[PDB]
Amino acid sequence: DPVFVKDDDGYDLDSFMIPAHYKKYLTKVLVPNGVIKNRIEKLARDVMKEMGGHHIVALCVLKGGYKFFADLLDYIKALNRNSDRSIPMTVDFIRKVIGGDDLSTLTGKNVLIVEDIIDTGKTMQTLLSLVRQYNPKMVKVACLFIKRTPLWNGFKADFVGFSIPDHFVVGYSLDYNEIFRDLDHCCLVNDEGKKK
Amino acid sequence: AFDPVFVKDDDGYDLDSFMIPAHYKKYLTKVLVPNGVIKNRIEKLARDVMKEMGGHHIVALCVLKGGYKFFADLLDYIKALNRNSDRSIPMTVDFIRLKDIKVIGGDDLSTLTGKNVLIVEDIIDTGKTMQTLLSLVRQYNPKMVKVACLFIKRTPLWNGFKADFVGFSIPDHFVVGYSLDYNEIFRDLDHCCLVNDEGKKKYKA
Repeated sequence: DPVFVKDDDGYDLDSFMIPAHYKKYLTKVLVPNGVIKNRIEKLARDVMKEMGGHHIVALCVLKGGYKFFADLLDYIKALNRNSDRSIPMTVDFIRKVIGGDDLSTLTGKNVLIVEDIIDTGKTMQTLLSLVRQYNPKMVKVACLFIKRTPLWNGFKADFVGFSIPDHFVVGYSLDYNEIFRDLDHCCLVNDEGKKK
Repeated sequence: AFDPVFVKDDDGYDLDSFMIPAHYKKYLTKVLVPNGVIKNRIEKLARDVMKEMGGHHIVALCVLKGGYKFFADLLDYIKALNRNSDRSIPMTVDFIRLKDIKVIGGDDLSTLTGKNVLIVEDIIDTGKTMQTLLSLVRQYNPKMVKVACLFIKRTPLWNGFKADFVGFSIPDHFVVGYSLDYNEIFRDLDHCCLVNDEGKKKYKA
């Protein structure tokens, strides 16, 4: 079960380390880097408890969100090397696979579809359908954030970090732009910053 | 800017949200503040400290109440900033115990004159200790006296003392984890948590 970030839940800009020039473009901090890190650690723990019995192949959906992947994989790897028996762990990236083809390599394996933010479910549901055609041992979906969109027209994921309100978020590496490249915390944007 | 992060009475996280050793969960109800938020805040407090006192010799007076995790962390962040600045300043560490009152280290209250002294404590509840120390340090005319603290509890027993650099404002519930002493029973606990009636029963004596 995800961490529930309430609508008006959040933090002041001066509460944590944020570079001075970004402050002009931000409303508040939703989730600090440290909470993200801590939650990703548990997600990784949850993944290994459920999938760690067999070869895991992580499929990262490239949306311009490298930071979550890096941290998630790191904790997965750390748990893999700290467990008594080591397990094969393959990581591929989807745009079509960058690795990658054929997807026949997915058969008999434990597949983890990794997305950093789920908005509608569309992108995920397509891959869920796609990978199931290749008969994997199991399919699970990992995600840092799910936006509580009223228009949530999809599924509930297996491993989810935070449940957040349907606002535009930047920081960490969530924003596809490289304009908040130095912002480590998940922050929602004001009117001046949403330009863009 | 210096205002502490407010942790509302009903704020917190489920015990399954983060990584907690399985045996501890019996004695806990909720996570109040996760290790990562604590660290993030401490980092800001260090910047704050340095913004105000980084101009001259800092003596950090650490008040002996159980562990020293907070002191060590705060100072490590401060030390990092002191290396990466144009003019590095001297820094001294001293431990202090209330009774009354004697300084453990190279300094004495009397040798604090002309220095930026930072009084560091884990948690302020009543505010009595800090006020006493503030008055003790001020007698020896230091360049400045500032008070840094990780937590402040909201209690009607609070004396009105306002510390300079406080991390979190927390409810009047007894908390364990991170640096908070529980007679070292929650020594492998990284997150600040609330103890249940069963856990409080396990503390005695």
